[PDB]
Amino acid sequence: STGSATTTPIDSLDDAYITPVQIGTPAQTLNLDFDTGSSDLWVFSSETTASEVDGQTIYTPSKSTTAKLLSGATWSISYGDGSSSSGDVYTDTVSVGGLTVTGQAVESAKKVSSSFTEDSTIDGLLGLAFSTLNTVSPTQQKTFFDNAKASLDSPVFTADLGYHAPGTYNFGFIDTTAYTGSITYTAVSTKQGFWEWTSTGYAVGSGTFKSTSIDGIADTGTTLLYLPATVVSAYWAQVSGAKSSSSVGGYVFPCSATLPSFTFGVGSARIVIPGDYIDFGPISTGSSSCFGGIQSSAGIGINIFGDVALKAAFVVFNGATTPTLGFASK
Repeated sequence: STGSATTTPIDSLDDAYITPVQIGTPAQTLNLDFDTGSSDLWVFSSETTASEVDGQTIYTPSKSTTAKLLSGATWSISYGDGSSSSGDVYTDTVSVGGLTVTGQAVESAKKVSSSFTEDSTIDGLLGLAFSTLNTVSPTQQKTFFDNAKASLDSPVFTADLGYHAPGTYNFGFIDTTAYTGSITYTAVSTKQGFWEWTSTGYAVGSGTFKSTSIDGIADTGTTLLYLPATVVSAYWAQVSGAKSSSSVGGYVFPCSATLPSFTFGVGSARIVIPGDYIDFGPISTGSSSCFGGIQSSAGIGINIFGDVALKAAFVVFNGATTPTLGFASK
């Protein structure tokens, strides 16, 4: 089997991407944030505290003939941005782009933090990291991909995120028309439960490539590119007037600037992030200070190849017995 679904930016900045997901019988379609940095499929639901719902579409298990309470199971998750959610668990039929999993754990939120409530466009998350990170207790649950894997034509999924445009998540096949040149594969460590890999270096604009190992995670659920302070300083030094602002929470730059590109290495291959992808616009409405899309990972504890990086590539998440990651230009 295979599946193919379009993923759409939630706003004009590509802050996140939503993908329609069919849950239950008859189908309830919710727009979920596919997150290769976590491993829970959770949804706004008929159980979510009413004051914490503001415009989201909810899953109502009582209206699904295939829903079953997973008795005694609870979940609770905290994300890198400080947001969180928790609740109980149903199993139900879940389909993505024509690919169906029966008996998928659907984590029903009883509580969500303010960031989720305030984002009316995201009805929940669909985790695509390794199932070892799944938070369901006392019986850990598998991700949608892990459940689907044995049925897939090939044990892979691909992320093809757009810049200010829709893109695609495919399951079970590699669309050879969706990228240019060849795909370069690189080793993955699953030791922390992430799609963790080591970039071979970077360049700023038209500058020379610096060969240096940068361990980080491929994370579709993180907006920006978070890299070591040395690398980030080297980038922003090439933008007149750019500075790190503790009051704003990162690097800002004059909105009048033209940003240089940023290149990262994948083995001997190179992925170029155009300068425009690094512009996250005014820090507040009408400001002439703009927020940067490359930020320091210092104090996160891990480097994160988030959407800024991933959307510059066609990315293969190879879930074979020995997982790997592939990157191609597009």
